[PDB]
Amino acid sequence: AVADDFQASVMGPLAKINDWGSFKKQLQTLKNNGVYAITTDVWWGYVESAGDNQFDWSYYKTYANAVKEAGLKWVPIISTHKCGGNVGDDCNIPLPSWLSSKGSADEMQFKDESGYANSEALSPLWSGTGKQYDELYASFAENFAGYKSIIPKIYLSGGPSGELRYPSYYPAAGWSYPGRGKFQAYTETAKNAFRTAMNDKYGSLDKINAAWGTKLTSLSQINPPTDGDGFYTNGGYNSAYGKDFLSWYQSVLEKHLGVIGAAAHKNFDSVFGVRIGAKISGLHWQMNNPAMPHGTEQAGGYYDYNRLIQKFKDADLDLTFTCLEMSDSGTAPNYSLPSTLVDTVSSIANAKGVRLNGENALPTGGSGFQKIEEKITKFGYHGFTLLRINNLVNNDGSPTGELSGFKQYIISKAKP
Ligand SMILES: [Ca+2]
Ligand SMILES: [Cl-]
Repeated sequence: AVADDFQASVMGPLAKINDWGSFKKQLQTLKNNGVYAITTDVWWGYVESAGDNQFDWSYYKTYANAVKEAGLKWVPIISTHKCGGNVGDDCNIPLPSWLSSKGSADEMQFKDESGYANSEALSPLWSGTGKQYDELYASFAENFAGYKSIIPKIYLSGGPSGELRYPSYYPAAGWSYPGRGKFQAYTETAKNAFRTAMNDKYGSLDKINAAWGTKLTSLSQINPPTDGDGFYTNGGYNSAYGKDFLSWYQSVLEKHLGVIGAAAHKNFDSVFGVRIGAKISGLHWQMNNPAMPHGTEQAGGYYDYNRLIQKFKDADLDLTFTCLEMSDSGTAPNYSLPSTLVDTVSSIANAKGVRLNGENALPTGGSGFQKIEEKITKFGYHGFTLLRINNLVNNDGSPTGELSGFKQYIISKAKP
C-alpha cells in the first residue's frame, strides 16, 4: 500500500507563465480532481539574475499566490541548474550569468572524456557552490516564510536537470540515446581532486602504485579513465584503480548532497520545518549490456546505490526517484530495465527507512498509470508527482483524456 501520508502532486509547466487566467483554470481543475500540490522549478536564473545576492522573487510570489488561491499546496524545487540554452532546446534558462565572473570556469564546470565543457549546474568541486546555495536558500526562506502553511515539502537540485548526478549524457556533447554517455571528471580541478583524494587515502605516490599495481612516477600521471567505453571490458571496472576512481567519482556527489542538505536544513528547518528532498536520476539504459554493464549509471556517478541512499538517510533528505511508469525491456541495443531499477532503488530506500517519492520520467497515460500504481503500492511511496500539468489539463482548463486514469489509479490512493 502507499504510505499513510501519500498525496498526489503535479509538476507545473516548463515555460514561464504568461497567461495567468489560463494557469488558474488548470489549477482549479487539478484541485477539483483531488490533486494535493503543484511542484515547481524555482529557476536560479530567474531569481538571482541581476547580480550576486540581488534577488527577484516577484514572479514566484505570483505563482505561489495563484496556487494558494486555487486551494492547492506548493512544493518548490530550488532549481540551481540550467534549462536548455542550446539552439533548438525547448527552454533557455541559464545559471545566473554573473557566476562566470566569480570563479574559474575549470573549477565551476564539468568536462567530459573528449574535452566537452558542460555548465548545466555548478560543480560540487567549486569552493563557492555551497556558499551560493546557502545564500539562495536563506533568501528563499526569508521571502517565503509568510507562505509557510502552503509549503508541505521542499526539493533541492543536486545537479543537472534537478538530479544528483554528473552531466554525463548531453545532446550538445554528441550524445544520443541509448549512449552510456561519458565520465565528467576531466577538468583540471576534477583531475587534481582525484589525485589529492588518492594521495590522502594511500599517503604517497608509491603507496598509490602499491594499491593499484601501477608504475607511475608522478601524481600528475594519475588520470580518470582515458577510454570510458571499454572501462568494464579492459579490466578497468574490476581493478583496484577502477574501484578507487568510481568510489571517488560517487563521493563527490555524496559530499555535495551533504553540503546542500545541511544548508537547506539550516535555512528551512526553523522557518518551514518540512521534509526536504532531492532526486536520483533514472539511468535505466545500458543496465544489462554485456560489454558495458551499468555503463550509463556509472558515468552519471552511480557506483553503489546502497552507499548513495545511505547518504540521503545521513543528510536527512527524502528520496525522489523516477521512471515509475516504464516497463522492463532489457533487449539490445537499449539494454533498458527501468522497472527493475525502480525496484532496486526503492527496496534499498525502504530497507534503510528513507522516505520515497516518485515521478514519471516521460509524459504517460493508460498503462503508465497502472505501472506507477504497482510501484507506489509495492514500496510504500509517500508521494507521486506527475510530469506535467498540460498532460492532465489543457490551457483552457479542460481535462485531457488522461486525467480520469490519473485520478482512478493514483489520486485515489490519497486520504483527502
Ligand atoms: Ca549569491
Ligand atoms: Cl525558456
